Amino acid sequence: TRRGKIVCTLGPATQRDDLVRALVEAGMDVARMNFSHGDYDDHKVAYERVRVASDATGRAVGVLADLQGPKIRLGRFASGATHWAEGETVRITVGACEGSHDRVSTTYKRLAQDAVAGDRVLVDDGKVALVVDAVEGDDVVCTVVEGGPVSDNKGISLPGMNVTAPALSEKDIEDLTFALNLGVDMVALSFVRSPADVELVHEVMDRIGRRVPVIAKLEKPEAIDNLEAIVLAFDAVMVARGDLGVELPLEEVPLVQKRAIQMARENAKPVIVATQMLDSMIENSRPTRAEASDVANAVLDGADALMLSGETSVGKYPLAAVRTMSRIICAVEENSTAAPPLTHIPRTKRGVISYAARDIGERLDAKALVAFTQSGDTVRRLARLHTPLPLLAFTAWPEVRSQLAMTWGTETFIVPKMQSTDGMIRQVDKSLLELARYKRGDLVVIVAGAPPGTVGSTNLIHVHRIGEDDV
Amino acid sequence: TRRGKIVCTLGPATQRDDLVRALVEAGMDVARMNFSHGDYDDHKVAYERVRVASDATGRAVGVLADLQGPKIRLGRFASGATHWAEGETVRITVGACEGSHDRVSTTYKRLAQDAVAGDRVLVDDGKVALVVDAVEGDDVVCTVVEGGPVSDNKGISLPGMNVTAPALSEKDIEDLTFALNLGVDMVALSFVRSPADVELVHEVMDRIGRRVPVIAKLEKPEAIDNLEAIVLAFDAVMVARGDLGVELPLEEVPLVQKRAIQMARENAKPVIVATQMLDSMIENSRPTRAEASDVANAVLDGADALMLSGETSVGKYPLAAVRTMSRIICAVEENSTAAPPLTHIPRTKRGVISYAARDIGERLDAKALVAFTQSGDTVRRLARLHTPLPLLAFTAWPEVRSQLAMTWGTETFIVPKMQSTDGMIRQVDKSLLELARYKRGDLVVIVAGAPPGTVGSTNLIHVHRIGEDDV
Amino acid sequence: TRRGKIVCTLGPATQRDDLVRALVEAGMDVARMNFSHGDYDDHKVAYERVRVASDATGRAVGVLADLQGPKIRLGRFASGATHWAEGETVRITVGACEGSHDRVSTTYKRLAQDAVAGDRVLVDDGKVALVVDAVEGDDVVCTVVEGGPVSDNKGISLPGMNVTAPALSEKDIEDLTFALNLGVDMVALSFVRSPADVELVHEVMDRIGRRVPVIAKLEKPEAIDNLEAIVLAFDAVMVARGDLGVELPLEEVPLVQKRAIQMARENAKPVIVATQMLDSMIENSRPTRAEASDVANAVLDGADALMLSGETSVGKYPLAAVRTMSRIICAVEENSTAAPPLTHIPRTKRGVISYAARDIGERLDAKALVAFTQSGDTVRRLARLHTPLPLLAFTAWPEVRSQLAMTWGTETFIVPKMQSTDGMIRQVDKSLLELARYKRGDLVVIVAGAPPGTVGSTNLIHVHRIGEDDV
Amino acid sequence: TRRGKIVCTLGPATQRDDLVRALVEAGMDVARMNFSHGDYDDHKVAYERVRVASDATGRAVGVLADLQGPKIRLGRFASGATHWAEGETVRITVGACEGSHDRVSTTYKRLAQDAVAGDRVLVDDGKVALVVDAVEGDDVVCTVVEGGPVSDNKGISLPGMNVTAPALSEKDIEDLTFALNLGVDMVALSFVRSPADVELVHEVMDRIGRRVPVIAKLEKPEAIDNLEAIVLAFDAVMVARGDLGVELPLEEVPLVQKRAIQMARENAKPVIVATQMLDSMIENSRPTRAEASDVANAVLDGADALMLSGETSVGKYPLAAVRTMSRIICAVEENSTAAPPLTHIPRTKRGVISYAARDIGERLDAKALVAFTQSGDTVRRLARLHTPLPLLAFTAWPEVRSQLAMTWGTETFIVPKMQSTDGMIRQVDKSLLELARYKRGDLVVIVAGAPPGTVGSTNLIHVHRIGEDDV
Ligand SMILES: Nc1ncnc2c1ncn2[C@@H]1O[C@H](COP(=O)(O)O)[C@@H](O)[C@H]1O
Ligand SMILES: Nc1ncnc2c1ncn2[C@@H]1O[C@H](COP(=O)(O)O)[C@@H](O)[C@H]1O
Ligand SMILES: Nc1ncnc2c1ncn2[C@@H]1O[C@H](COP(=O)(O)O)[C@@H](O)[C@H]1O
Ligand SMILES: Nc1ncnc2c1ncn2[C@@H]1O[C@H](COP(=O)(O)O)[C@@H](O)[C@H]1O
Ligand SMILES: O=C[C@H](O)[C@H](O)[C@H](O)COP(=O)(O)O
Ligand SMILES: O=C[C@H](O)[C@H](O)[C@H](O)COP(=O)(O)O
Ligand SMILES: O=C[C@H](O)[C@H](O)[C@H](O)COP(=O)(O)O
Ligand SMILES: O=C[C@H](O)[C@H](O)[C@H](O)COP(=O)(O)O
Ligand SMILES: O=C([O-])C(=O)[O-]
Ligand SMILES: O=C([O-])C(=O)[O-]
Ligand SMILES: [Mg+2]
Ligand SMILES: [Mg+2]
Ligand SMILES: [Mg+2]
Ligand SMILES: [Mg+2]
Repeated sequence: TRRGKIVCTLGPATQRDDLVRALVEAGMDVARMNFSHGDYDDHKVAYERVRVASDATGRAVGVLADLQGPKIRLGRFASGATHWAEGETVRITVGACEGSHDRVSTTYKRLAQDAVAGDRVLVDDGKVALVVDAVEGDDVVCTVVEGGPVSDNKGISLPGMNVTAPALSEKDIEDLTFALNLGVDMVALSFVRSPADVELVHEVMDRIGRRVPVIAKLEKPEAIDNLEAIVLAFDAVMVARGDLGVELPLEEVPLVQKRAIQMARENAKPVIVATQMLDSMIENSRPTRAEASDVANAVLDGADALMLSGETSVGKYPLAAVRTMSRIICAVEENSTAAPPLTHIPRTKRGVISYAARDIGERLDAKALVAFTQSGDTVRRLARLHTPLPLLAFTAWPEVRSQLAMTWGTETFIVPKMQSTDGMIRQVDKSLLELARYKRGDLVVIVAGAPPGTVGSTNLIHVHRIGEDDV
Repeated sequence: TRRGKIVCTLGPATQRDDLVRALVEAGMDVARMNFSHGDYDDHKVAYERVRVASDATGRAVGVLADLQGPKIRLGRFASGATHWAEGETVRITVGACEGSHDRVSTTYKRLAQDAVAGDRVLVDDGKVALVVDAVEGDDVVCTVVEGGPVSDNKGISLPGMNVTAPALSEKDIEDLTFALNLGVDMVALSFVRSPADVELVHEVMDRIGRRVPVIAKLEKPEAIDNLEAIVLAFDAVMVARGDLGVELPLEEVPLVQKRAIQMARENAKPVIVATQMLDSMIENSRPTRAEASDVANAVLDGADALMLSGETSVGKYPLAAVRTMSRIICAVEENSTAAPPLTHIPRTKRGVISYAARDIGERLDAKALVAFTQSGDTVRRLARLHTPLPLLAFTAWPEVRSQLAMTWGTETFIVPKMQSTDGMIRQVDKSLLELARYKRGDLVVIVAGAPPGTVGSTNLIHVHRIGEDDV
Repeated sequence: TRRGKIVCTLGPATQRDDLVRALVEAGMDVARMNFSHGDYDDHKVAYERVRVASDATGRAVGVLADLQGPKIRLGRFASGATHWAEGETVRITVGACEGSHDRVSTTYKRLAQDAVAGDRVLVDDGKVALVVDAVEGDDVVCTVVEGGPVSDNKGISLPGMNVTAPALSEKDIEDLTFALNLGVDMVALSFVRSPADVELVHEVMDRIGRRVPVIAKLEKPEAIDNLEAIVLAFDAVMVARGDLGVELPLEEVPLVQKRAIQMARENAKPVIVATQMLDSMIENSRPTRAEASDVANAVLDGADALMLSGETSVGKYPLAAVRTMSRIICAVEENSTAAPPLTHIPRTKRGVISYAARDIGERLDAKALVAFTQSGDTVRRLARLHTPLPLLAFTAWPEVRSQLAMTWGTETFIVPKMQSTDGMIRQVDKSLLELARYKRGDLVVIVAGAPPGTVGSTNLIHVHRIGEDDV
Repeated sequence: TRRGKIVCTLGPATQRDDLVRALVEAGMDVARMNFSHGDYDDHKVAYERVRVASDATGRAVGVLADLQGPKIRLGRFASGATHWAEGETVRITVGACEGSHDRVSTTYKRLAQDAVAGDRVLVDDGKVALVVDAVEGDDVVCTVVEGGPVSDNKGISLPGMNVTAPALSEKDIEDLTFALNLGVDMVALSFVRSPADVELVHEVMDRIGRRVPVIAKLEKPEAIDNLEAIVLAFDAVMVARGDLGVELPLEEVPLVQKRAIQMARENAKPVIVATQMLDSMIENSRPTRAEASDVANAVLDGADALMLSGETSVGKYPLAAVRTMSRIICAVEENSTAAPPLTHIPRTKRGVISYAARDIGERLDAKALVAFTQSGDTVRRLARLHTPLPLLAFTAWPEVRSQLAMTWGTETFIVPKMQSTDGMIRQVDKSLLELARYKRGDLVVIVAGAPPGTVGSTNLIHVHRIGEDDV
C-alpha cells in the first residue's frame, strides 16, 4: 500500500450523498476546507461527513482549514458577469460602486495608491490579463491584453506590485475562530511573506485557547526569499503553485517547489505540493501525460503529500482523480521510495535516533519501524528519510493521528498513555497483533522515550520480536 | 542562450503566412512533418517554408518525417461524425461498410480474429473507452464505458491485444519515398516493437539510394521490453507518451521516459520527449503548473529535445507554446545544465576523448568546446555529458548540421573539407572570429581526427587560444 | 589516553624484581608466555607476577599462552655452539647423534625423505642460510651460503618444503594442559595451516573441561591461502611476521599483514601484529625511523594490538620499548583513530546495533559508548569501527575483561549479573560515577540485551544522562 | 619493471672496483654525494664512476650533491675517541682547545650564549644523550644520561634550542661551487627552515652561471611549520628522518612524512624518503620486518623515491640493500601502483592536460603515456598521479633525463629539438620502435606543446598507433 499522502479539497462536487465517504475509501488522507468559498453550514456539514467517514473506515483523515488570506478580488457587476475582450478599456476603482463592463470595484483599497502604468493584472490565476494605462484619482484604467470572462468577486494578481495588507484579514480571524471551535486538526495561511505571520495566527489561537499546526502556503516572492525562516517558524509548508505561478514567473516554480520540499525535509516539516497536478481531470476521466509526470516528479522530489484542488472541489471525476493520483504515486514507490539525500548529518537527539532506527530496521529486514510520539516530531524525523519499511506512529493524543495524516509513509495507532517503556512495547505487541499482517515472532524496531509522555524525551531503540520475552 | 532543443509539429496552424518563419525565429530546432495528416502539397509547402526560414535566419532546422506506422483507425461514418454515449452498443467490423452510429469499419482486418470479450478500446488517445462484449462472425460488439464524439478515421488502441501488422505499411513506404526525395534530414517510425524494424526502413532507403537517421518512437510494451537493443539498432529514440500512455498504464510512463532517456545518453543517441508537454496551450496562452513541471523535469531527466504536437500543429498559440517551452528550459539551465551521471566509464575512443575534452574545457574555464565530426558521433558523446560550455560541431556535411539540430547544447558550423588538423584549427579561428562573441586570445578546446574526413578517426585534443601561434 | 593495545613477551629480562609490575604500569595490556623457552616454574612465577600487577593496579592484563607448534629445530652440538662459515659443507641428519660442527640432528624426522637438492634452509629467522646439496640415506648434506653462529636447538625454516607434522605436538598438549590449569585467558597456536587446526585445540580443552579464546598465528603460506576460513574458525589472529617473513618472501609480508588485519576486523576478531616492530631497542634506547614507521602504520592499518617479542623478553630496554611503542600509538591516534572502512554493511543483529550505537554516540558528542557483553562479541563489533569515543565493556564474567584486553580502544568493568535492562543502566551510573572523569548529567550511549546474561541477545540502545530519570 | 625510484649514497663501501657500476645495474636511479664526508678527489672519482655506469648501461642516473648545511659538530679529542659513560660530567666549550674526555670544543660558537640548563644534547642521531647542568663563561657543563662512544667531529643535536646559523656555511658555498663545476644534476640543502633559504642557493648558482634543481631536506620544526611555502619555493623535498627524528619527537615523524609526501605531489614536486629504511642491512643480509614494512608504506604513501644512506655508503651489503629495496617496491606495485588521491582538482594548463592524458591512456588500455617536456614540469604532473601505464618523458635536454631519474614511474628519452608537433610524434615512433617491447600498431597517448621548445606551452593530446598515418 501507498506511502505518499493525498490531500483533497471539499466543495460542491463532494457534497453529493456519501461522496466524502467515497473519497476517504479511495485514499483521501487530508480534507482541505477552502474558506474562500462556501457558508459555515457547508463547512460544518463537510467536516461532519469527514469525521464519520474517518471513524467509520478507521482511516485517519486530517481536516485542514485553508484561510483565504489578503486575497485581492474584483467587486460585483450589475450583470453578475461580463466579457472582457482583447482591446477593451476597463476601470478598476477603490471607490464604492456596483460594477459594469467598463467600471468595477476591488477589495484592495490601496490600488489607486500602489498601481502605476505598465503594471500587469492577471485574473482567475492568469486567463484574462490587463495592463495598467492610467490611475485617475480613485480609478485604475487598464487595457485587456488577453481577453475572456470575469464574474462577481473574481480574484486578481498584481505581480511585483508591493501589497500592504494584514497577514490575517478580519474575515480570516472569524474563519480561524469558527474552524478551531469546529475541531479542525491543522490551519493553512494563504500569502505568507514573513516568518512573523505565524505569531498573529498563534495570538488568535491563544485567545480561543486552542493551537493546531499552522501550514505556511508558499505563493509570494517574499515567502521564497525567506523560505528557511518561514519553514522553521511554521509547522508545515504548502507549495501553492496556482498563485506562486502568477506572483513569480511560472517557469521559476518547478525549482522553487524542489528547493522548498528539500527545505521542509531538512527541518522535519510536512510539505504539500498543490494545484493543477491533474487539472484536466476536472473535465476528463484520464489526465495528460504532463499531469501524470507532474505527480510522479512531486513523489521523487520528496513531497510528504500531493493535493487536489478543483479536481475534487468542483470536478466531474473527484473519485477518479483521487484513484488516479493514488495509482501514479504507487507506480513510483513500487520502483523505489528513495528521496534526495539530506545535505546535513542530523544533530538533534530525535534526528540522530530516528536515523539510527531506520538503519537498524532496513539492515535487519524488520517488518516495521515503530516510533512513540507526543508531538509527532520523532516520527517526522523518520518519515523525511523515506524508508520502504512500514512506519507506525504510536501516540496517546488522537489529534496527533489526524496531524500525521499528512506526514509521508506514516500510519498512526492510538494507545493509552503508558508510564513505562516496557508498557509501550506491550502496547505495540497488543495493537499490532490485532492486524492479520503482523504475527508473533515478526521482528520490529521500536523508538521510545522516558520519562514517558514528555516531548523530546525520545532516547531508546529496541529490536523486538512480537510476543517474545526480549524486553 | 538555451541548450535543450525544441521540436515543433507542422499542420493547419503553421500554414498561415510566414508562421513557420515565426517558429524558427522563436527557437524551433526541428520541424516534425506528421504523415498521419495532410496532402503531399501541404508537406512540400511546409518543407519549403522551413528550408527558407533556416537559410534566411541561419538557424539550423532539422526536418523530421514522422511515419504513421501500423496505426489502427475507425472507418467512415455516413454522417462524418456520431456521438457515442456511455451505455450504448457499438459494432466495429473488419467487413467493408459505410459506417453509422452502431456499425463502423476499422483498418485492422485481423480485429474479429484477435479481439476477445473483455478487451478494452481507447479512442483519440483515451477520451472515449469501450469494452468488447462479443465477436459475431465479422463484427465486434462493444459497450461504450466512457462516452464522447467519434469521427471518420479516428485512431483507436487495443491495449495488450497482440496486433499482427508489418512495421512499415504500404502507405508508410510511399511517405518514406516522398520524404527522402523531398530532402528530409531524419525519419521517425511509429509503433516500433523490435530492433529489426530498422532493417525494413533501411531496405527502402537503399532502393531509393538515400539513408537518413531513423528515430524509433517508443509507444509499445514490446519497445520498452527491447529498449536497449532498439536504442542500439536505431539512431535516435522518441518517448511517444500519447500512445505509450494508452498501450501501457499511464502511471508507468514517467519512469519509462526516465529509463529511456538514460539508455539513449549511455549509447550517445538523441532522445526526444513528446506529446502533451504543454497540452493546455492549444486553448490557453499560459500552461498548467503540471505542464511547466513536466517540461522542467524532461530537462533534468537529460532529454536532448522536447516536442510540441497539437500545441503548434492545430493550436491557437503555436508561437507562445514555443516561447513558453523555451523560457522553462532556460530557467532550469540557468540554475544548472547538470544531467544524471552515466552508469559506465566510456570505453570507445570517441567517448573517452570527448569525456576528456569536457574535463579540460571546464577545468580551464574555456570559452567553447569544439568537435570536428563527419557523422556527428564524436559530438554526440560530448553532448550527452551536458557541459555548461558552448558545444560547437564543425563538419563539411551540411545534412549533419540539420541532424545535430536535435542533439543537446549543440550549434553546428559548415566548413570546407580539410586535409590537415592544422587546417581544421585555422577553420575554427576563421569561423569563430566572424561572430562578435569570440575574439583573438579567447581559450578554446578542439577535438579532431586524422586521417581527416574519416568517421571514428577522432584521436586528438588541442587547447588553442584564438588567433595565437600554438599549433 | 591510548586506544591501541600492547602485547609484551615475558622472559629473562622481565624476571627482575617488580619488572612485570613496571610493564603493566607502563601500559602492557597482554602478557605473552612463550612456551618455546623456560620451564613451568619460570611460567608460574611470571603468571603470578602478572595477576598481582593486574589486581594491584586495576589494569586489565590478559595472559596469552603461545604454543611452540610443530617448530623444526637443530639437535645438540658436542660444543653447545659452533660457527658455520660461508663455503663449508654441513650434514643435518634425521638419525640420533651428538652434534659435531659438520654433522647435527634435527627434530623433523621426515627431513631425509622430504628435502631435495636446491632446497633452502634459514636458521634463527634468516641470518644463517644453507642450500641442500645431497640426501645420503638418513643425512642431508648442505652448503653454508650465508655464514654465522648456530647453537643447541636453534630453529630452522625450509621455505616451500611441504612439512608433515601434527598441528599440536605432544609437548604442545602438555603446555596447553599446564596453561589451562594455571588460568591463562587465551591460547596462541604457532604454524596454523588449516581452519580444522582449532578442532584439535578444542578437543584438548574439552578433555580438561576448560575452553579459552584460540589465536591463530599466521606464519605459513597455507594460513594466508586459507585466511578467511581460519579467521572464522579461530577467535583471533596474530600476524607472526618473523616466521611469515622466511616461509613467504619477506617482501610479501607488508600486504599480507594489511589484508589479514582487514579480514580480522570484517569478522569482528582481534588481530595482533607481531615481531621486530622495535627490534633495535633490544640493544638501543631509541628505535630506527623504520621501526617508528612500522608501529604507526600497524595502527593506521587497523590492528587491535601490537606485540613486542625480544624487546621485552631478553632486551636491555623492556620498559623503554613499551613506553616508546605507547608514545607512537598515541601520536597517531591524537591525529585520528580512523581505520580503513569495512567493505560490507553489517548483517548480524549485533553488528548493525553496535554500528548504530557508534553513530548516535559520535553525532550526539556522547562522553562514552557502553556495551554489555557476555562473550565480548557485541563489544568487538563496536571496537573494529574505531570511534574516538571511550568504549566501556560491561560484563559479569571476569575472564571477559582479560579477553578484551587485546580488543582495540576497550576498557572493561566487572558488575554483578543483572536480571533487568534498568539494572544494567543503574550499574553503569554506579560504576562510572566512582571515576573522577564521569559526573552526573554526562551523556552516554548504552548497548544492552534481553533476556539478560544470554549471548547474542543484544537488542537495545539507550541514550542516558548519568544519574537522571530517563529509563 | 619498477616505478618507484631508488636513491643510493656513495662512500667507502661504493669505492671498491666498479661497485658504482654494480649499484646502477641493480637499480640505483640517483647517486647521493654526501659532502659531510670525503675530499674532492673521492667525490670526483665517484661522480666519474656514475657517469660511466649511466652511459655504459644507458640507465639514467641523477647525481645529487648533498650539502652538510649548518650541522653542529663536536671538536677534536686528544685521543681521537673517548667513552662517555652514563653518570659522567662533560664540558662542551665554544673556546678553542684540543678536547679530552671531560672537555671538548664544538663548531657552534653560540652554544654558551644559547644553551640553558635542562637543555638536551643527542649525539650521533640519538645514541649518546646528555642534559645541560651549567653554562660557566665559555663552557657548557653536561651530565651523560645515556652512555656510549664519541669521536672527533661527531654530530650533535640541541632539540628545541633556537640555532642562529647561515642557511649556507662558507664550506657549503665551496662544496656547491665544486659540485656545479663537476656537473651534478641536483643539489640538496640540509636543515632548511625558511622558503627564502633557496634564494641564497640560487644567488651562488647565478654568480657561477649554472642552476640545478634544489632539494629542501626536511629535518627541522621550522621546515614542517613552513612545509607548503618551502615545497613551492624549492624544486623537490627530502623527508630527512635521521635529524627530523631528533629535532622533533621521533613518534611525530611518521605523519610528517605522510603529510610532506602529499604536499609534494599536490604541487607536482619530487619527494624522497630518507634514512634507516633498511638500517639493519648495514650488518645483515636481510632486513627487519619493520624495515620491509617501512619501505612498502613509503610506496603506498606516494613517495617518488626511497633513499639508502649507510646501507650503501659504509654498509656490508650495499648491493643486497638496493636489490632488497627493489623487490619490496616491486611487490607493492604488482598489487597496485595506486596513491592517495589529490585533495584538489588540477587548475594549471599542464595539470589539467596530464590528468586528462592519464584518463585517456588507462580507459583505452594504451601501451604507454608519452609526454614532451623542456623543464620536466608536464611529466611531473602525470607522475604524481601514479598510473600503472609506462610513463615516457621525451626531451631534447640531457640534464632533464638525469633530473627525472627521481620522478615516480618515469623513463626518459633524449631526442633532437623538434620544430613541429608532427615531428615530435615521428620522434616517438622512431625511439620506441628501437625497443623490442613496442611494435607498429601499438596505441600510445602523446602529450605535446607549441610553440615547441617553450616551457608551459604543453597544449595537445594525441592518441597515436605506432607507425600508422593518423597525425
Ligand atoms: N502512549 C504514550 N504514553 C506515554 N508516552 C508516550 C506515548 N506515546 C508517545 N509518548 C512519548 O512521546 C515522546 C516523544 O515525543 P516527541 O518528541 O514529541 O516525539 C516519547 O518520550 C514517548 O514517551
Ligand atoms: N570539415 C572537415 N574536414 C575534414 N574532416 C572533418 C571535417 N569535419 C569533421 N571531420 C572529421 O570527422 C571525423 C570524426 O567523425 P565522427 O567519428 O563521425 O565524429 C574526424 O576525423 C574529423 O577530422
Ligand atoms: N552484568 C550482566 N548481567 C546480565 N547480562 C549481562 C551482563 N553483562 C552482559 N550481559 C549480557 O551480555 C549480552 C551480550 O552478549 P554478547 O552477544 O556475548 O555480547 C547482553 O544480552 C547482556 O544481557
Ligand atoms: N624535443 C623537443 N623539441 C622541441 N620541444 C620540446 C621537445 N621536448 C619537449 N619540448 C617542449 O617542451 C614543452 C613542455 O615544457 P614543460 O612545460 O617544461 O614540460 C612542450 O612545448 C614540449 O613540446
Ligand atoms: O526546529 C528545529 C529544526 O527542525 C532542527 O534544528 C533541524 O531540523 C535539524 O534537525 P536534525 O538535526 O534532526 O536533522
Ligand atoms: O553503438 C554503440 C554504442 O553507442 C556504444 O557501445 C556505447 O555508446 C558505449 O560507448 P562510450 O564508451 O562512448 O559510452
Ligand atoms: O563469526 C561470524 C562472523 O564474525 C560474522 O558472521 C560476520 O562477521 C558478519 O558479521 P557483521 O555483519 O556484523 O559484520
Ligand atoms: O608551483 C606551482 C604549483 O606547483 C601549482 O600552483 C600547484 O601545483 C597547482 O597545480 P595543479 O593545479 O596542476 O595541481
Ligand atoms: O507519436 C506521438 O507523438 C505519441 O504517440 O504521443
Ligand atoms: O640528512 C639525512 O638524510 C637525515 O637527517 O636523515
Ligand atoms: Mg492560493
Ligand atoms: Mg504515436
Ligand atoms: Mg613464529
Ligand atoms: Mg641530515
